[PDB]
Formats: sequence, C-alpha cells, structure tokens
Amino acid sequence: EMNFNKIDLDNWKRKEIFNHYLNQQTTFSITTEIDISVLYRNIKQEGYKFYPAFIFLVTRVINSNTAFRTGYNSDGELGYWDKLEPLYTIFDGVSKTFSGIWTPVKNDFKEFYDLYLSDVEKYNGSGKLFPKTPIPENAFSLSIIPWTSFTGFNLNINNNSNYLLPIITAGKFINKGNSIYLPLSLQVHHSVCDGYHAGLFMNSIQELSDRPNDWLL
Amino acid sequence: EMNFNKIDLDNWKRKEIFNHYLNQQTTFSITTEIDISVLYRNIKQEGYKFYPAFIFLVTRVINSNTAFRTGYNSDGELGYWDKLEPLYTIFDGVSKTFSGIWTPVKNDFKEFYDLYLSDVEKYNGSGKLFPKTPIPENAFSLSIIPWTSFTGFNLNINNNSNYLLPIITAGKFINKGNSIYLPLSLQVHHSVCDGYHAGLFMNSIQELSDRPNDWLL
Amino acid sequence: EMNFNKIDLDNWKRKEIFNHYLNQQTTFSITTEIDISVLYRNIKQEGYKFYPAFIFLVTRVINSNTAFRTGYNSDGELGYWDKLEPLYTIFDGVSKTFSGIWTPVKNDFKEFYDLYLSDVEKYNGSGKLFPKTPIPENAFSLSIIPWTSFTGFNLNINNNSNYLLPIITAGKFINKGNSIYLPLSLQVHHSVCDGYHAGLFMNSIQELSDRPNDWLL
Ligand SMILES: [Co+2]
Repeated sequence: EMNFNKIDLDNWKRKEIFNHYLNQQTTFSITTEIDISVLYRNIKQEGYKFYPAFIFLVTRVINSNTAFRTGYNSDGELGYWDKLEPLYTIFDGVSKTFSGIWTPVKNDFKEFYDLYLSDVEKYNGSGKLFPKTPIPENAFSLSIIPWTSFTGFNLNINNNSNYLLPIITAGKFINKGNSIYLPLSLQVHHSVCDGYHAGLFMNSIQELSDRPNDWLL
Repeated sequence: EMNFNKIDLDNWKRKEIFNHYLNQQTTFSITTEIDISVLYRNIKQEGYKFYPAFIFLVTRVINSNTAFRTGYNSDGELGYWDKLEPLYTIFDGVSKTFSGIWTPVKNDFKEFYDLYLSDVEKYNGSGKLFPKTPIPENAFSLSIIPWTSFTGFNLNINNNSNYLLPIITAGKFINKGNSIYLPLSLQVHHSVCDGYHAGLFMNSIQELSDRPNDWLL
Repeated sequence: EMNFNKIDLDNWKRKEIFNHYLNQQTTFSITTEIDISVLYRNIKQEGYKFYPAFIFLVTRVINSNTAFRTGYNSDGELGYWDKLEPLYTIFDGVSKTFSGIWTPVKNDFKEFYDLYLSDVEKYNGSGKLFPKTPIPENAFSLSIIPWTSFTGFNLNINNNSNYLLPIITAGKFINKGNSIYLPLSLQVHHSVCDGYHAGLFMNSIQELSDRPNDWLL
C-alpha cells in the first residue's frame, strides 16, 4: 500500500488558495501539442511500442512534483502519495469498447513495459469497465483518443466532488513534415495546481520527450 | 412524429458505462479543424451556400450512428431516435441577435436546401430565441460563430440535467494558402459517446467533406 | 465608486435569452491565437513591458461594449458598470506563488503603466492571494500562464453562481518565424455574451494589437 502523507492544512502555505478554489470547485483544462519527434524516433529505433513509453513518461512527470499527487484518500483525509500509478485506457477492437487498467511503475522502463504487456493480455476484452480491481487509491487517469487529433479537450464532470488529482488525455499524432506532434490535455484542480504547475507539467513532458536516452534507454 | 426506440437498459452492453458517467455527469468537448478545401470548392462550383451544405453534412453523420441519437424523451424515457433534425443558428443582422430554428432532413440535399431557404426567410428577424415551435424532440444543436476562428471551444452547462445528445459548434474559416479549415467542436455525453465515437464523428465529417459528389451533388 | 447602471430586466430586449441561459447556467470558453507581431515590435521599440500594455489593451476592449461589463453587484442587483478595472496575475519568483491585484485604467497608457509599476512593487511577495483590498466590484479577471503555450483552455467552475463577467486567460507566446502569436481564451456567460460578442472581443483585440499607435503611443 502506497505511503500517504497527510497534509496539515493549518500549516500549509497553500491553505488560503486551497480553500478558495475548493469552495469555488475550480478545475481547468489546458491543451497543447507536444513535439514527440525525438521520442518517436527513439522508440522506433528500439522497437518499443509508443503507448507504454508515453505512459511511463507521464508517470515520471506526475511523480516529480507533489502538486500532481495531492488528493483525498478513501477516508476523506487530505494528503499526497509518494508515487502514483497510471490508470490508462485499453481497447477491445472486437466489442468496440474500452477499459481502464493500472500497472505499477516501480523503477526502470523495461520492468514496467513487461508488466504493461502482460496486463494488457490478461485484462483486455473483458466487457468490464474496470477489469483489474481493486484500483489503488494512488492512481491518475491517462486516456488516449487515437482516432482523431485535437487542439482543445475539456471534461465537464459535474459530480458534486472535489477530486484533486490530474487528468490527462492524449490524441492522435499530427504529422507536419519531419515533425510529429502529440495533442495533450491536462486537467487539474486549482486548489493544488496553478498555471505554474500546469506549465511545469507540459514543459517536463516536452523536456523528457526530447531526452529519451535519460529514462527510456 | 419521429420513431423513438426505447432502450432496455438491463439488456444493453453499455449499461455499466452508461450508469457510471450518468452518475458522474460527464461530458467532454473535443475541438479540431476540418479540412474543407474540397467541400468548399465544390459548393462554390455549384453556387450552393456553404452553411446549409454543412448543416446537411453534420446531420448525415449524426444519423450514421445511434450513439449520436440517444437521449431521454419528454416523458423521461431513455431511447434513441431513428433520425435527428438540426436545430441551427440563424442571424438577424439588424437587431444583432440570433435565433435557433430547425428544418427536417428527409432525403437529398436539394430538398433540404429549398426548405432551409424558406425557413430562414420565414423565421428570421422575429425577436424570439425559438421562433419555429414546437421544436421536435429528435433535434441536435448546431451553432456557428462566423466572426472568429478558434482552436478550443467548451460549453459549461451546469443545469442539473443529463442531456445526452451531441452539441456541435463551428467557427470562422481559417485560410492557409490553398487550404481552408473549419474549426469544429463536438461536445458529447460520455454515457453514450466514448472517445471512439468522437473520433468516428470527426473522421466521418472529414471523409464526407472530401467526397461531396457522394451526398451533395 | 464606479457608476453602476441598473438593468430593467422587463424592458431589455435580451430578457428571454438572459433568463434562458441563466436557468441553464451556461458559459463558454473560446480559445484562439492573436497575432501580436505588430504590438510586440512597437512595445519593444518604446521599451515598454509587454504585460501592462496587454492589460491596458484588454481593458479597452472590455470597456468598449456593455455586454462585457454586465453582472450582479454585491446587493444582488443586475446592471452594468461604466468601466471595469483589471484584476490581473502577478508572480513571486521566490515563494513560487501568484497573487491577484487590480490597478485602475482611467485614461492614457502611460498613466496606467506608472500605477501598474508601483502596484507591482507594493503588493508582490505578500503571501496573500489578494494583497490589495477591497477589490472593486467593477473588475474582471485577467490571468496569464507565461510558462506554456496552449490552443485550448477552459475553467470548470462549479460554484452554484451565475457570475456574468468575462474571464480572460493568456498563454506563452508562440513564435513562427517573424510572427508572434498570443494564446488567448475568453470565457463568458451566454446570458450576456453571444458568439457574436465573443467574436467582437477577439476581433477587437486583434485590431487594436495591429494599431498600437492609436492607444499605446
Ligand atoms: Co465545465
């Protein structure tokens, strides 16, 4: 069970802004395009499938800043987890449905990649939305829409809750000559993520994509 | 009165996902740009006005998959209609206001075009938001914003309801040399439309735009 | 205290549409890219900082149409103010936090610029979200996200209120050769702003950006 660090709200420099946007129930989506040219050429050179490389990359960025890992646990306690695991989309080409499964990211990419591969074989095609349960509490949602690109994406979730963890959505590649771009939307809760943290997320994605030798190979 | 096919929720493969996103009240907007170069050149060659051609095109895509036609009727019953009619924007240049009217799409484009033309003459300039009533229940909203282009568009409708039908918004053309692009935002309810269906919508719009000889002429 | 013009709802041509979207609680965000090449070259030639020039520009557009200045005052009365003041983001590079402060725009740019400069010196680095209080009621929010560009941005504010004033968010410049583009998202309430008014806003921003000699110099 992942370590959960309970937050002392009265002794948090964010107390005012946290409570402000909690009462306003304020999240924002920010959509851009990541240049994945270097990343894609490297995964192709290695014969790695792109999706798990991208899942691993996103998870690394999530685990680089506690603002991306702050939420309420199942007992309603505010805190942040040491690391999150990705809850990511998989597709059943037959039944024409998708599922969400999770795979731990403990260390290096190859270790994750092998577990991703076996998890997809085990849990795809089940007819269940969540065939791999229980889902760990320290999880973030990573969705992909491989059938169309986009320049804007927003989720309207009017569910009476203040869910504080980041929500990530990626789209179909856009090719411009020798460049390959990945539509990417980040949706975060302003109680824990400011514009600054959104910029940190996208810039970190881009910087890691351009340095695959540092974490992939 | 359009035929409404009542859905047997207990015998629907989507039951789990439908109820999941109904409870979460989850919709999403996805914005992209359609290449309308071929479509526009063809409507210009024929001397057809672009807007009704586009209304007809969108309606054809809506009527190509039941996931785009699923909702609650006025008695609160879940089902899907055999076909939807467009409820589309018209503008009064004088009073500087807009209205929403609907025109049935029964068969071929020319038949629709003539009814569109007479409906616009009859119902524009009324000072009423909805001058043509009653509006049929089997209708979807198609809005246009011809004064500015956009790369993202989202409606925040916090209205206590689970409205399940697609919502479409188009923007001002973007010219890039010999290419013409149409900003297009699709906003759908995840209980009935997944990322897959959103991709199906945008790819169908693009494919039909590039083959106007197949449905327009 | 800014003059507030109370609206006679029963004698407003917008009564129907206003009440319609108030009950639906409908706002929309529309994101585009402004070509700021001319504006940026001019502020650079003068040695003016870009941000206050942009704040002044946005405020001029806000103060050009009453649809951008309509809201409820603190006594719950519907009306529109003669002018709004910007409530804009400032950043503390140390503590790594932001604040919102407001500076009146009474006349010419230089007058505003000098007050902006002194307000930033006085009120930055305070540790308070709103260090300059009371905030005037005739204020609109202008946020900047200078760390990343974007092509879509939406705020999901599920706060039980019908806040009717415009919300503006700008992103990091995008350079394309000799052109400089500014990501810009406008989020408005459909009770008081239609697609038309959104187009008026973006087109006015663009037109003023391209004619800085008219308001800046
Ligand atoms: Co929303």
